[PDB]
Amino acid sequence: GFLSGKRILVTGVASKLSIAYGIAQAMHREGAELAFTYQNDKLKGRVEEFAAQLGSDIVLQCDVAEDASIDTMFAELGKVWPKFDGFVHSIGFAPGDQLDGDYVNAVTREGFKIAHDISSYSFVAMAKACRSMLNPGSALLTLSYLGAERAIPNYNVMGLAKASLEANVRYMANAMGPEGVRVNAISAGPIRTFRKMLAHCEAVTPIRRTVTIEDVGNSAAFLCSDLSAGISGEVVHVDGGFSIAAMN
Amino acid sequence: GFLSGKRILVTGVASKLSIAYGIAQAMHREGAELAFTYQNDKLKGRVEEFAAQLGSDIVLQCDVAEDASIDTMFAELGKVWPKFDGFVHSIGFAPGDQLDGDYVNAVTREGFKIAHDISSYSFVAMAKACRSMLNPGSALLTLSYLGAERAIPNYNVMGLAKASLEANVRYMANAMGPEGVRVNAISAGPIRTFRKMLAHCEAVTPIRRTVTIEDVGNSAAFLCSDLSAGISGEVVHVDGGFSIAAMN
Amino acid sequence: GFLSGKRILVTGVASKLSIAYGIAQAMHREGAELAFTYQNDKLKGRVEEFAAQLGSDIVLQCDVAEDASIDTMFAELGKVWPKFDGFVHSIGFAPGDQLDGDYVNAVTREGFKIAHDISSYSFVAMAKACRSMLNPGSALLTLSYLGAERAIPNYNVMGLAKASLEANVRYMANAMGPEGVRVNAISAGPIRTFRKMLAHCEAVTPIRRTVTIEDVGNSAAFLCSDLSAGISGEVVHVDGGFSIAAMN
Amino acid sequence: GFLSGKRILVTGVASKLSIAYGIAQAMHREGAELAFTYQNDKLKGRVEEFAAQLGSDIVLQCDVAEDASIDTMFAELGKVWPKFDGFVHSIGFAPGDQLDGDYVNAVTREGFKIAHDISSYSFVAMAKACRSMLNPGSALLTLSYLGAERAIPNYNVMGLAKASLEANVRYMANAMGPEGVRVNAISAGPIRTFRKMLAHCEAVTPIRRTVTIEDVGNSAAFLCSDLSAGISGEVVHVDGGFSIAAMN
Ligand SMILES: NC(=O)c1ccc[n+]([C@@H]2O[C@H](COP(=O)([O-])OP(=O)(O)OC[C@H]3O[C@@H](n4cnc5c(N)ncnc54)[C@H](O)[C@@H]3O)[C@@H](O)[C@H]2O)c1
Ligand SMILES: NC(=O)c1ccc[n+]([C@@H]2O[C@H](COP(=O)([O-])OP(=O)(O)OC[C@H]3O[C@@H](n4cnc5c(N)ncnc54)[C@H](O)[C@@H]3O)[C@@H](O)[C@H]2O)c1
Ligand SMILES: NC(=O)c1ccc[n+]([C@@H]2O[C@H](COP(=O)([O-])OP(=O)(O)OC[C@H]3O[C@@H](n4cnc5c(N)ncnc54)[C@H](O)[C@@H]3O)[C@@H](O)[C@H]2O)c1
Ligand SMILES: NC(=O)c1ccc[n+]([C@@H]2O[C@H](COP(=O)([O-])OP(=O)(O)OC[C@H]3O[C@@H](n4cnc5c(N)ncnc54)[C@H](O)[C@@H]3O)[C@@H](O)[C@H]2O)c1
Repeated sequence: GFLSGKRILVTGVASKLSIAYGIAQAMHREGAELAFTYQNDKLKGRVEEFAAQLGSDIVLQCDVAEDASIDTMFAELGKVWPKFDGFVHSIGFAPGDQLDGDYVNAVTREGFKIAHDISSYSFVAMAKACRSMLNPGSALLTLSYLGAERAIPNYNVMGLAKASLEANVRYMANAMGPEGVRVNAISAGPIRTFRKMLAHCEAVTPIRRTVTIEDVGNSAAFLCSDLSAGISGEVVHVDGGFSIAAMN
Repeated sequence: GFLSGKRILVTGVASKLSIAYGIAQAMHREGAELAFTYQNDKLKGRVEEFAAQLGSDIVLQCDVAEDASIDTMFAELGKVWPKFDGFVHSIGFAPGDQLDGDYVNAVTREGFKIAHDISSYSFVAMAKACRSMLNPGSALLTLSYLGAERAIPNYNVMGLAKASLEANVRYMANAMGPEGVRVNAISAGPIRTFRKMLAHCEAVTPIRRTVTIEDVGNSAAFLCSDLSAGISGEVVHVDGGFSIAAMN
Repeated sequence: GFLSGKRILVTGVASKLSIAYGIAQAMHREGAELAFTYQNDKLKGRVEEFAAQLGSDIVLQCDVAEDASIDTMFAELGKVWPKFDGFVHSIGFAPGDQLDGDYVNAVTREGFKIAHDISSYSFVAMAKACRSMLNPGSALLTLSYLGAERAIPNYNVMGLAKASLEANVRYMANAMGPEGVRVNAISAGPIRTFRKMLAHCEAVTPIRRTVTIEDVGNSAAFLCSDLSAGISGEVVHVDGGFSIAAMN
Repeated sequence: GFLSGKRILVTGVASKLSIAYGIAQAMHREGAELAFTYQNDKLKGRVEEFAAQLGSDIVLQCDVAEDASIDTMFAELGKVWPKFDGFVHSIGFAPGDQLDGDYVNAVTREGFKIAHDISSYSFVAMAKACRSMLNPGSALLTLSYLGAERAIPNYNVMGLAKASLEANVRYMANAMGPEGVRVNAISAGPIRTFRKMLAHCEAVTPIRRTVTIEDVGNSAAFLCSDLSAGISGEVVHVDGGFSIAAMN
C-alpha cells in the first residue's frame, strides 16, 4: 500500500471500536509494519491479539503520565526498531467528574491539570523521548475534537486540553519540520467508542451520517504516509463537514 | 490504486508545471480514468497529448466565463461518460493590472468582477451543470491560496476571490452532501507555474522547502478518493505548515 | 463623548430598525458629527428626516453600484467636509431569488455578480473615491455575518460575498494602515430589520438573547473611535457569542 | 465615562509599563471604581502606590497558584464590594527555561503544568471563587497572544497555554452567559513590559506601529463596559492588524 516500508507505533488501542484500532487496520492494509502500546496489564493480552492480526508481535506497556514509562517503552521498542517513522497518538482523558454539567462548576485545578497532562502534554512527551529514533520523512499524528474550537456542553475541560493539543501540533511541527518530521492532527466527528448527540450530528452533517473509525483510519493512514508530504501542523476535519455548517 | 474505478474530469492543465498536471499524474497513477478540458484552441493539441499519456482521449473545450460553453462541454463528456465521479477545478484569473502595487489603488469594479467570476463562480457553475451526472460518493476539488485568509502584498483582489471560493466550498459541500457528494479545497503553498517569494517561503516553512505539484497532486488524489470519505467542506493546507507558523 | 471631533459618513439608513440607524444614534450620542447617504428617491425623505433628528443636514444620494454616483457624492461631501474621519458601510443586496432553497440550484452567474458587487466591492470602491479625504486616524467600518464562515441554509450566495467582503477588510486595512486609516467589520448576529431563526439563536446564544441595533451601534461607535486605535483588519463578532458555541 | 457605576477588580499590575496598568488607568479615566491585587510581598508596595494614584484603597494579596489564596482574597473583597462587575486577568508565567530554543527540547512535563495552571486555569479559578458576587452585566477579561494560533519561535509552551486559555474564554462565556456575565480576551501584539521582534512587527504591522498599553487599555475598558454588551467569548486582536497580514 502507500505505507509500505514505514514503521509506525500505535497507542490507545483499547477495543475493536477504538479509533486507534480503525487506524491500525488501515495502516496495516496499506502495508505499514506496526507496533502497539497498552496503558496497563489489564489490557495486555488483549492488545497482543490485535497486534498478531496486523502482523505485529511488538506490544509494549506505556503509561503517558510517566516519563520513565515512556522512556522504558521506547527502549524496548528500540530493540526491534532502532529507527521507525512516527506514531499515532490516540490518548485522551479527564477525571469523570470533569465532563458533565456546567463547566465553571465542574472544572477543578486537578481536573484541569490531569486532562491537559494526559491529553496534550503526553503527545510532545512522546516525540521528545523518541526524537533521535525517527527517520527522515517521519510523521506524527494525534486526535482532537471540535470542542477545542467551540464551547460544547459537557465537553468542559477536555476542550481546553484539546485547544492545547492543537497548538502543540503547530509547535511540534514547527520545531521538528527541519529534521524531516511532520506533525498533524485529525479532529474527528463523534464516534461511539450521546445516542442523541449522534442522532443530531447525523441530520445536520453535510454528508448526512456520522464518520467512522474506518473514515478516520484512512485519513490517518494518509496523513502518516508520504502522500501527505506537503502537509504539516494541520488539524484536518474528518467529521463530514459538521464544523463548517451552521443552523441546518 | 486508491482511485481505481473513478472517473475524474480535470480542468486547467496548461503545461507540465501546472498544478492540474501534477494532479492528473497522481490520479492516473492511482488508477482513475481521466478526462481533460482546455480553455481555448491555442491549447488543444497540446492538452490532447497530456491526455494520451494518462490513458485518456477525452479532451473537451470549455471556457468557464460562459454557461453555454460549460453545458456544451458536459454534453460531449456525457457521450462517453453518462456518469462520472467529480472534477478538479484548477482555474484562476484576474486582469494583469489587478495584481501589483497597492491593493486599494489597483482594484477596479471590472477587475473585481472578473477575478470573482472566473476564480470562484466558475466552480459552482461547473457543479451546477453536471450535478445530475455525478455518482454517489463523488468528490469535487478546487485550489485556493493563503491570500484568502490573510492580506498578502500584490495578491490583491485575487485574495477576495479566493475567500469567496473557500466559502463556495462550504456552501457547495453543505448543499451537495445529502446526495453523496463531498467538496473541498487545497490551499497550496507557492509553486512556480517570486524567486524571492519562493526563497522566503522555503526558509520560514516548517518542512524547510516549498511544496510541489507532486505534493499537491497526492493530496488532491486522496481528497477525491473514498479514502477521504469523512472529509467535506474543508480547505486543506498543503504548504508545508507555512500558514501555521509566525516569525520564523 | 469618545467621538467628539469626529466627522463620519453613514450609509444604509432605511428605517429606525436599520443597523446603520442604531449606529448613527450611538455615534451621535458619543459626539460624532454625521453625514448621511440614501440610495434613491424612495429613501431620501426617510433619510433627511433622520439626519435632522440626529442634528445633521448633509444628506447625499449614492448608489454604490455606480462609480460615478460614488464620485459625485464625495465631491458633494467635500464641499462641507474637505476631510472627514471615515464612514460606515452598511449595505447589502442579492437578487430576490438567490436566498432560498438549495444553494447550488439558486445561485446564478448574475445573482453571484450582483451580490459580490454590491456587498463587497462597494466597500473598497467607496474607500477609493475618498481615500485622499481621510484624516489620519480615520476608521472605515462594514457589516458582515456568520454566513461568511459557516454554510448557513438559505443565506446562500450572500455567504460567498460576505467572505469576499471580510477579506476586503483585511486587504484594505493592510493597504491603508501606512496613511493612518483602520478598516474593520462587525459580524452581527441576526436582527429583525426568521421568527424561528431568532427563536433558535436566543436559546443557544451565550448571552441568552439576540443582539440589538444598540449593541451593534455601541461596538460600531467603538470601532470608529480612537479607543480602537490598536484594532485593524479585524472581524469583531457581536453576536452574543453565538458563533463560538456548538451543539447547545 | 462609560464605566461609571462599574466596580472592577484588576490583577497583574507590576509596573507603570504593565498592561494591567494601562488598563487600570483607562478604566479609571472612564469612571470605573477599581480594586487591585498583588502577587506577593515584593509587589505590594508598588501596587498600593498605584491604587492610591488611581483613587483606590482596595489592595489585596492573591497568588492564583493557590485556591485558598483566591478564596481569601475574594472574602476580603466582598467586605467592601459584596458584588462587583468583573475583573481583569492579566497574569502570565512559565518557568525561565521554557521560553528559548527548540520547542520540543525546552518543554518539560513540569514547565507545561505550571504554564497552563498559572496562565489558563487561574482565569476560571478566579471566576469560580467569585461567581456568585458578579452583578448581571458583569464582564471578565483576560489577555492572550498570537502565539496561541501560530507557532512562534521561543514562545514555546506559552503558546499551548494561551490556546488553552482562549478556549477557556469560550467555555466560560458559554457557561456564564445565562446569568449575565460576558467573558472575552484581548490578543495583544508585543509590548516592552525582543528589540528586533518589535522592530520586525512595526514595519509589517498594518498600522505601521506596535500597539501601546494605551491601545490595549482602551479596548479593555470597552470590553468590560456595557458598550460591548453584544460581544462574548471573543478573542479581539489588538495588534494593529499584525496577525491578518502575511509576507509583508
Ligand atoms: N470517540 C469519539 O467520539 C472521539 C472523537 C474525536 C476525537 N477523539 C479522540 O481520539 C482519541 C482516542 O479516543 P477513543 O474514542 O478511541 O477512545 P478509547 O478509549 O478507545 O482510546 C483512548 C485510549 O486512552 C488510553 N490512555 C488513557 N490514559 C492513558 C495513559 N495514562 N497512558 C497511556 N494510555 C492511556 C487508553 O489505553 C485508551 O485505549 C482521544 O484523544 C479522543 O479525545 C474521540
Ligand atoms: N502556482 C501557485 O503558486 C499556486 C498556489 C496555490 C494555488 N494556486 C491555484 O491553482 C489553480 C491553478 O493555477 P496554476 O498555478 O496551476 O496555473 P496554470 O496557469 O497552470 O493553470 C490555471 C488554468 O486557468 C485556466 N483558465 C483561465 N481562464 C479560464 C477560462 N476562462 N475558462 C477555462 N479555463 C481557464 C487556464 O487554461 C489554465 O490552465 C488556480 O486556481 C491558482 O489560483 C496556484
Ligand atoms: N439584519 C440583520 O440581521 C443583519 C445581520 C448581520 C449583518 N447584517 C449586515 O448589515 C448591513 C445592513 O443590513 P440591514 O439589516 O440594516 O438592512 P437594511 O435594509 O436596513 O439596510 C441596508 C441598506 O442597503 C442599501 N443599499 C442597497 N443597495 C444599495 C446600492 N446599490 N447603493 C446604495 N445603497 C444601497 C439600502 O438603502 C439599505 O438601506 C448589511 O451589509 C447586512 O448584510 C444584517
Ligand atoms: N508584554 C507583551 O508584549 C504582551 C503581549 C501579549 C499578551 N500579553 C499578556 O498580558 C498579560 C500581562 O503581561 P505583562 O506583559 O503585563 O507582564 P507583567 O510582568 O507586567 O504582569 C503580569 C503579572 O503576572 C503576575 N503573576 C504571576 N504569577 C502570579 C501568580 N501566581 N499569582 C498572582 N499573580 C501572578 C505578576 O504579579 C505580574 O504583575 C499576560 O497574560 C501576557 O501573556 C503580554
